[PDB]
Amino acid sequence: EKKYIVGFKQGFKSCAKKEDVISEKGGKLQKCFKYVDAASATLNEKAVEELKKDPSVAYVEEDKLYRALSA
Amino acid sequence: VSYGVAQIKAPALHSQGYTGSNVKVAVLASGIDSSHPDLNVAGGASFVPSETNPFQDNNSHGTHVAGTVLAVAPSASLYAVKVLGADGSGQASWIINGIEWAIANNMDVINMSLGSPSGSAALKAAVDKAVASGVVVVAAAGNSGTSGSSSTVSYPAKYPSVIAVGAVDSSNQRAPFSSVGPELDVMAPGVSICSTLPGGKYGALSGTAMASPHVAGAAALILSKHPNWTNTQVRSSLENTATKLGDSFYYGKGLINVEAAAQ
Ligand SMILES: [Zn+2]
Ligand SMILES: [Zn+2]
Ligand SMILES: [Zn+2]
Ligand SMILES: [Zn+2]
Repeated sequence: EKKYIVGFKQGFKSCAKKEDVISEKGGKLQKCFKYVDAASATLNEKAVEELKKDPSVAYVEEDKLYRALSA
Repeated sequence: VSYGVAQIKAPALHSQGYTGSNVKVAVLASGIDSSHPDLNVAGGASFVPSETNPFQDNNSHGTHVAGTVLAVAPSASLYAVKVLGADGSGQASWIINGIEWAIANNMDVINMSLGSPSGSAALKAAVDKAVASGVVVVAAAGNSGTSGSSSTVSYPAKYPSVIAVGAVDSSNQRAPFSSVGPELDVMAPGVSICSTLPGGKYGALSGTAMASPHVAGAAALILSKHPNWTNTQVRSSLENTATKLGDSFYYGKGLINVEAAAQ
């Protein structure tokens, strides 16, 4: 609902580089991934819009829930 | 042990002397409970912010799942990768953190007995990356039954890089809950599977979450016999030697047969 994953284009490999793009747009970094070219973040609607439009950013998607497949 | 172990033909491997020794299987679930006098959890890590102990399982499903991997592959080493909390749910990011852990820590097999009707580009990146790293990645296909002609396979089982495991009963009949679609790869026993529970208990659980670790366990058996086969070769052997049961939409390649997959 306001938890997101922010995917990056090439050349944003360090956490510091990912974190700076997210913060510059008003977002709050949660965790940078190590292999996957992305980071989790909490973002308001303005930050989501601005990140989507940023040339560094490949996507912004909801950090959605997955569930155990057991009764 | 469960009925499902004989059903998949795991005892043929045990007889030859292959029980999964030196094979590391990461169980991406709700933890694995230290409650048991035997699961030989060799390690783990938690990515649920408010539940930092991977050896505490407050849901019960992670513990059951681990037990099943072990009933198929008795000498395998399990790792508790806690990415779901007490309520059985986790954010995509916590699961990705679990998968990245497994990659970094040279896990041979990832089991994911979890799902969502909707995908995430980052989660597809993680599973794809794990597979490119040589990891066998296995997942429960979903418990969403039938919806017309439509696929009801859940994510991440729906991704091509992932082995999607549906559920049959002891008669080799598909369970009514077992998700369906072109993305379904194989079947394994997933109804009333008896396995380890928290508080030192044992009991039956049902779901594709129970089917998945039979395949993860099978992959460990194959790798212990054939340490030189790649993940691709392990996956292909499981698919290509499966017992055909009926329509691919309902059963994929059919029931895994570990004896036939390993030579
Ligand atoms: Zn045996
Ligand atoms: Zn026990
Ligand atoms: Zn698949
Ligand atoms: Zn061999």
